[PDB]
Order: sequence, then C-alpha cells, then structure tokens
Amino acid sequence: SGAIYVGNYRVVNRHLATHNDWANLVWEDSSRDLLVSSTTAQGCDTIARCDCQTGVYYCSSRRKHYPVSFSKPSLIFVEASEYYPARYQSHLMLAVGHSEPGDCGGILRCQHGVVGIVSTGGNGLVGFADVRDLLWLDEE
Ligand SMILES: NC(=O)[C@H]1CCCN(C(=O)C2(c3ccoc3)CCC2)C1
Ligand SMILES: [Zn+2]
Repeated sequence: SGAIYVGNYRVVNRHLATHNDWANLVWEDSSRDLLVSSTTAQGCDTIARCDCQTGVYYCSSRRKHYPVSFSKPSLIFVEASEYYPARYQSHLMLAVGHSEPGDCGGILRCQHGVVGIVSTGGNGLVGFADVRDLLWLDEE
C-alpha cells in the first residue's frame, strides 16, 4: 500500500485504488497501473523532474528502505496476475531488489524528489511506475 500526495492530487496504483478514489477521479491509465484522484487538503511531496537512475525505495515487506540503480522508463512485459492479463506495462523501471504482493505503493525517491511508486515484483526484481513525465501534477 501507499500513495504520493502532491498539491491537490493523490497518486496511487490503479489496481489498489479505493471506492473514494474512483468517486473523485482526475486521470487513470491502465497500461501504466496509475490513478490520480483529487484531494481536499494540499500535499507536500515534490515530484522529481530529472533523468536519475539511482535512488532509494521503501519495501514494506522488509520494513526497510533500499538504495537501488533502476532502468529508464520503458514498455516491459508483465505476467498475468489477478489485476491484469499478461501485457506490456508502459513507463516502467526495473531494479534488482525485493518486492512482494503488499509492496505496491512504496515510494522511489532520488535527490530531486519522488520518482515513482512500486508497481511490480517477484524473481528478485522490483518495478516502479514512473511519474516524472506527469508535469501537470505541479500545477492547478
Ligand atoms: N502492475 C502490475 O501489473 C502488477 C499488479 C500486481 C501483481 N504484479 C506483480 O508483479 C506481482 C507482485 C510481486 C510484488 O509486488 C507485486 C504479483 C506477483 C508478482 C503485477
Ligand atoms: Zn533525480
């Protein structure tokens, strides 16, 4: 579980979005596993605007933050799960690390701010849904 809180926006994994999120929808993309809903109160997360490939992510299944090197956002095959059929997920970055069901929503951060959130796992890899291209998160 986990979310990003920036301005009047809440960014969560689309597959974990609640009834309150769909009832206050701003934007969603199934191919990216992202959903953004509106909030009443202003958030304090800063979204990174950079091309960093090293950062630190939170792993809830270990109660630990791990420093990782991660790949550039790309179209990557993700196996079928209870949430999506087998498909290419876009804007996804991989790192070598631990990610289990329950870890989605953990933040990945670099020196510039929030880079993305955990979206995939297994086989000793962790995948993060990038949010650095969503420039509109910083305005209105
Ligand atoms: N974005 C997606 O399509 C993911 C939806 C949730 C399940 N996905 C995973 O990668 C798995 C996982 C392991 C750790 O966290 C998640 C489930 C076993 C691997 C795929
Ligand atoms: Zn950065």
